[PDB]
Amino acid sequence: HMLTYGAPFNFPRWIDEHAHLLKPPVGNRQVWQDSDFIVTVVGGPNHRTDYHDDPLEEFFYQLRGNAYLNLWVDGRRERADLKEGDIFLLPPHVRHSPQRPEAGSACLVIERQRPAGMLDGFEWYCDACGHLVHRVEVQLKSIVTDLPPLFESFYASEDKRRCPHCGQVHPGRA
Amino acid sequence: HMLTYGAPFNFPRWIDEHAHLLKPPVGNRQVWQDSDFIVTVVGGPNHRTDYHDDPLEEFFYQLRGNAYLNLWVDGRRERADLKEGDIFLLPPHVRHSPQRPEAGSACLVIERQRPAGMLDGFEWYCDACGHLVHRVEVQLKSIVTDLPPLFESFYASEDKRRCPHCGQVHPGRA
Ligand SMILES: N=C(C(=O)O)/C(=C\C=C/O)C(=O)O
Ligand SMILES: N=C(C(=O)O)/C(=C\C=C/O)C(=O)O
Ligand SMILES: [Fe+2]
Ligand SMILES: [Fe+2]
Ligand SMILES: [Fe+2]
Ligand SMILES: [Fe+2]
Repeated sequence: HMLTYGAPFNFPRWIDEHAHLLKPPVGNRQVWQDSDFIVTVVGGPNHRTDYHDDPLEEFFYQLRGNAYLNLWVDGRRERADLKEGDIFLLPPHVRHSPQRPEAGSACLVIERQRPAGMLDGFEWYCDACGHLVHRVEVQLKSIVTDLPPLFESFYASEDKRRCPHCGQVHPGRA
Repeated sequence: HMLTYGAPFNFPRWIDEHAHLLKPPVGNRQVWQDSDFIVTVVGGPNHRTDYHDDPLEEFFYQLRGNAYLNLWVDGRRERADLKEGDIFLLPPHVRHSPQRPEAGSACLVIERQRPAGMLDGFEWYCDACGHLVHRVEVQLKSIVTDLPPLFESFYASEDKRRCPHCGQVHPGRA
């Protein structure tokens, strides 16, 4: 019986201290390692084109600045704003694409470790017809070791970007 | 695919609005119902004598005011302060007794639904010899429907309060 994750510590100060990691190139920072609760602060600017299909819930608390989530709810493209001060609970499998335009912003995001055999999805959809263009499923163990080469190989492949329904080649990075 | 838990909403304002529930007699308020993430704000004043043995992690973010956790770490009685602004990740099964002396305080506490057969513990220890006095295990489904009658029946029973090791009868409520 030990405090495997250390003592309590001041959160605004920790965010301040890691501001240089809460901006490009990265923009993520996991707070504690090897815990069941995956607790992360997400900065900005970042925009992305992928949608996440998380088989478990995600919790958001927009501490500083504003962000928004592009979503598919009920087959329609829908946007949930994370204004500063907002909290939000995302149910499993709602496809979501976080957009974080502001520098200096910071969002508490809490998730759980996925059990073996429970897989995450990353999807791109066609700007033109809305059809699914590409999905990869991954056994997520480390958000920053598993995810870059996924996105990267979608961007690298016109065939992965080619819409099966209208032939439009998804743009890729932006 | 729907936002089963609604849209994002301003958290400081929600805390303000429910301040009358974040004070005795209760002092708890779960944010969303029937979710895997059990997300709750805990107010004050509250003191309590029981220790919780949670088979899963708990996450704390002391948003307003100050609190502390009485703990058993490594067999010794240890205190972790939750100063305002502190966050903290508690590993499974560390016994903890939250003390919340300040009125107006507010602590984000996040836990997961326990699977069937994974049981919570509530323990009292002897002021005089430190030995365990009483433990109840419960299949926790609702923090406010399962817990009061537990504590209440410990307070009601001198035999449950009687230390098996030194005979001292635990004081009960305070
Ligand atoms: N919602 C997520 C996620 O990846 O699951 C996130 C980015 C990474 C860290 O949580 C974000 O930008 O909000
Ligand atoms: N740590 C808990 C818990 O019961 O598990 C809590 C009280 C109730 C709601 O979380 C608290 O006062 O901090
Ligand atoms: Fe996600
Ligand atoms: Fe298309
Ligand atoms: Fe607890
Ligand atoms: Fe005793």
